[PDB]
Amino acid sequence: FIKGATISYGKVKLVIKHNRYFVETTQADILQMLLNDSVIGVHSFEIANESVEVVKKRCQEIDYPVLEEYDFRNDHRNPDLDIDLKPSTQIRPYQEKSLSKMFGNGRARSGIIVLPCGAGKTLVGITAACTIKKSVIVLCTSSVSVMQWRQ
Amino acid sequence: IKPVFERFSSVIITSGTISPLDMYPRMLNFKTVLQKSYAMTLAKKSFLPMIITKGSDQVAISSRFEIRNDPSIVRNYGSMLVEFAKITPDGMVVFFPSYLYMESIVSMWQT
Amino acid sequence: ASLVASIVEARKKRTAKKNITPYQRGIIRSLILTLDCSEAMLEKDLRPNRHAMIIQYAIDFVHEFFDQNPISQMGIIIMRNGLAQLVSQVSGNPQDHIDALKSIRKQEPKGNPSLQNALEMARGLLLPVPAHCTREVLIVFGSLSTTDPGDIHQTIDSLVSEKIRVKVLGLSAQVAICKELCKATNYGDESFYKILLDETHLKELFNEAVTPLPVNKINKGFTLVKMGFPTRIFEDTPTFCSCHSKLVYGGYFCPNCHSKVCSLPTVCPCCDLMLILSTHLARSYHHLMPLKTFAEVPTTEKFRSEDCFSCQSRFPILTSSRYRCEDCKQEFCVDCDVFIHEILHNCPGCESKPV
Ligand SMILES: [Zn+2]
Ligand SMILES: [Zn+2]
Ligand SMILES: [Zn+2]
Ligand SMILES: [Zn+2]
Repeated sequence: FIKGATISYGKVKLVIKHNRYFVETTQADILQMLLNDSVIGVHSFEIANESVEVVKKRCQEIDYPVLEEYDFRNDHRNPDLDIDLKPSTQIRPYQEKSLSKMFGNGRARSGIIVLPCGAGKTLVGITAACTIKKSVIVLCTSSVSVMQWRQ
Repeated sequence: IKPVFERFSSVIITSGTISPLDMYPRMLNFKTVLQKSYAMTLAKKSFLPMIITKGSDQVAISSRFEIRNDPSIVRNYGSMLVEFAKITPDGMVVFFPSYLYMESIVSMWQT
Repeated sequence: ASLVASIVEARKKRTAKKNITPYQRGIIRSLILTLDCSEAMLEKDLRPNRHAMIIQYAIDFVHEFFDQNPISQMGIIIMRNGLAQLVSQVSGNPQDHIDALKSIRKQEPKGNPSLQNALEMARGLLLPVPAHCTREVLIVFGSLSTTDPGDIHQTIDSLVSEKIRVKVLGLSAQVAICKELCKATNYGDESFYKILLDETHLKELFNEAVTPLPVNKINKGFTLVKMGFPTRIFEDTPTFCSCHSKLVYGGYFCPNCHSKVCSLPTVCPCCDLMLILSTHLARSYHHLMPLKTFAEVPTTEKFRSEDCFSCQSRFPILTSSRYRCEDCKQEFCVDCDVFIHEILHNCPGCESKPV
């Protein structure tokens, strides 16, 4: 089961070249497996950018998963937002481990983090933004709450 | 110290914590016929040196003449002061590079 | 290497205990137990409380001292909130000290120490003490500071003039004033000021501190004491005691005034003489002649017997646990040797050895 849980990691990569999803691969070797699947439509090509959501599912069944690990420092094109914090804030070690989760390589691994209520999840997100240091937006389906996270 | 050198041949120089030795024949135009250093062959260690680069809050600490009036690092410094004040049996001394800065920090500390 | 480490730690303990000497030690003792209800002993670094294990270990020390030194009398001074207090003076009755101890257990400890006040009224408590009655005070302290109404050094010199030896047991670490106290109190010796490291070492300090202390030639007190045993009479009537005036079925007679008392070892209340039994004097002959340590023979030699001379169990081989009494030349096991040295007061191998 662990042996069959071996993926083509680092082998499919979507890059957003200024709101343009270019689905690169690390090699032409991935392309010969990928062309066997025909739902779609080093080497990138045209994909309907809404259909990326469904073909991520489709490549999960055909077991070549894409990774999202942002080289923000190598993406000089997007303007950086160099914003720091105060030394008076104290990061708890589980929040430090959570920051180590997407920064095993330093590239921004995209994913899910769920924490208990009142755990300073706002402060963890503020720390994550202050170490990402790029253009960034915050979303939540309410108003009173959204203005108090702004505060 | 030149007329001391040409007045006396047996000029013998020693100190406690003079380390290293080589810049002293640079700053003073002289040489020694021999020079070395000595460390004690103590049984077990009874002086305990360690370098603290951070408080218990893990905040980097310094006493530079620009960032000397940084109240967060000041609060860290007094957390250290509290924790040694709670545990000091007999005597304890703190030094700083500059007496005006001492008076400034102790003034706001008393405040 | 576990047995090797045990052997070398037993060697270090044996080097500490090599001075087995028949010193004349303090037998007629008068004790003051200085205790503190200060806010430093409220700290929950000790579980459940510093004051908690102070209460239980003090109860244990009260029992151990009344057993090992029954003829002595011991007093209790409590420090609490800037002025020390007295809850138990020197008595042959442990029950009063135990009731005061559990009263302190029921109450809360809080305050700040005044060691000069504690020493001054301890001095006044030891003021009507006879010369043969040795004056000793035990000190516990959970802090690093003490404000005092006047200077301590005149008190120090005055208590040195009152011929007192005092042990001090601190909580955190060594304090220079208490070190100087034990120094000047104990003729330059500073083995009397010891600090614990945990509760096991703390209990070991208690078990050491129950024992009497050897006395010097220079503070000579060579005299006689006018002693007399009472006579127990199992009487057939409820009869008044001299002290508490209550009707008791049986009891003792005074050797002179024929009055009865509730308990032993106590002085007479009427003709005012110390009334003990042979048990109380019998309690310290193992102090009067000690038991020297036993020669742990090595496994290289051939042995006279390969089983224990006393408990009759076979000896093991890597190391040789055959421990030979030099007064008897019979090897014993480690279990029997430790038990005999901790409890027994005669070598049955020396009973086997004819003189
Ligand atoms: Zn009575
Ligand atoms: Zn009588
Ligand atoms: Zn045995
Ligand atoms: Zn023997």
